[PDB]
Amino acid sequence: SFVEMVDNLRGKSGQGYYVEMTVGSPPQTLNILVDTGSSNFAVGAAPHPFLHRYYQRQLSSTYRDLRKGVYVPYTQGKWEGELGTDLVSIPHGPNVTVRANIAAITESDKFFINGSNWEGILGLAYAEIARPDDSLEPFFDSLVKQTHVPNLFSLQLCGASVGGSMIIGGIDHSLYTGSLWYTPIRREWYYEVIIVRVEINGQDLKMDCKEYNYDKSIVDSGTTNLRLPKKVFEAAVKSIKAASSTEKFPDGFWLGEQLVCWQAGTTPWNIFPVISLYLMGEVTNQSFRITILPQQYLRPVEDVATSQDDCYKFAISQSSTGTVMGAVIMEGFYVVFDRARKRIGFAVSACHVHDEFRTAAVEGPFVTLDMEDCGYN
Ligand SMILES: CC(C)c1cccc(CNC[C@@H](O)[C@@H]2C[C@H](C)CCOCCCCNc3cc(cc(Cl)n3)C(=O)N2)c1
Repeated sequence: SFVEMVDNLRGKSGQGYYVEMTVGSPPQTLNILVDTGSSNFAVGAAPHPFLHRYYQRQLSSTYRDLRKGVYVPYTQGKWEGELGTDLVSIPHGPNVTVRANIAAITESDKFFINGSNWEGILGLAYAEIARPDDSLEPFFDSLVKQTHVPNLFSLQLCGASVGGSMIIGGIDHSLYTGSLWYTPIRREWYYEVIIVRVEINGQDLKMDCKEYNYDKSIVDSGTTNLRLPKKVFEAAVKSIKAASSTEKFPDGFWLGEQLVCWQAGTTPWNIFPVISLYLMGEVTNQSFRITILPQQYLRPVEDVATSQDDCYKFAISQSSTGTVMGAVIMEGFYVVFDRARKRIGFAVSACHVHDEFRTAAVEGPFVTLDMEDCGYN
């Protein structure tokens, strides 16, 4: 019954992927951003200039007030609101209805996006990072507790407006090719993983692998960019600068601010390197790698001039809170969040990015000694 969920995601570039849901009785239809980087289910519940619609608790006969406030500060954006429960369904999802915790957003700051077409957020990570605390059961835990939906979901995020699939409860084999490669979920809070090696155009960055995971590495469909700890970001930009020194770019481009353009169809993809991230595998001393094309980390953006140029932003940026494998990394891969078996799977997506001479790949096995040393403590 998974075919009913294929292509159930839509989005705008840089603005998240959303799935259609209903809350309340009678059902109120809302678009909900799918966010593996957080754990609160929250919806616009009061007028906002960027909300086309919002949750009206007054109109739902199944709404229950929890008489408790809540606020969530993200890296970018925050909101506050009132906790409650209500019945929730996913029209292009499993055929079930769950009573779920819902944060009714009454105020927000740089959270909703002008013309994004989504009105709420589905935090898919674990209770340990839920606000106000881990006693607020996340939506997916409630779904698994109340239905027969198996305890896993998979995300196929497709590139450049954008679409994809969230397979709730399983793996749809028509969405990927090759083998799935699995990395352990290190700890059930974020979807935390361990990066054991980084190569750019086949050359090892040769850093202490702890640097790659300082102070954590997470898989986050709710963050656009690949975000790297300061030391790793600097090594990577230096290497990417050198590989592309044929041309020169404003250094504000390398900070993710200034866009760069080329005459339509003449983007010099060949001068940008591929990035390989090696992940801890399932067996002793075994890892695997995912390879990222420049078409993923050069995110296309609208032309700032009166031309029909191809314009892009550098979609790698610096982090102070660990590595973030964001949507730009996930695009072109089929990513299986196998919560039941505490692992995350990667495979080449059916909607993989296309270079002329190169290909995004998931490859293994590799031998990597001392992988446990790569985790930060
Ligand atoms: C709530 C707790 C657990 C917490 C605190 C800090 C970090 C995390 C890790 N996940 C962050 C993720 O949930 C959070 C969700 C957004 C607010 C969802 C709406 O935006 C989508 C369009 C912008 C995409 N681009 C983007 C997003 C974000 C940071 C950066 Cl630099 N770019 C970011 O902040 N996205 C989690």
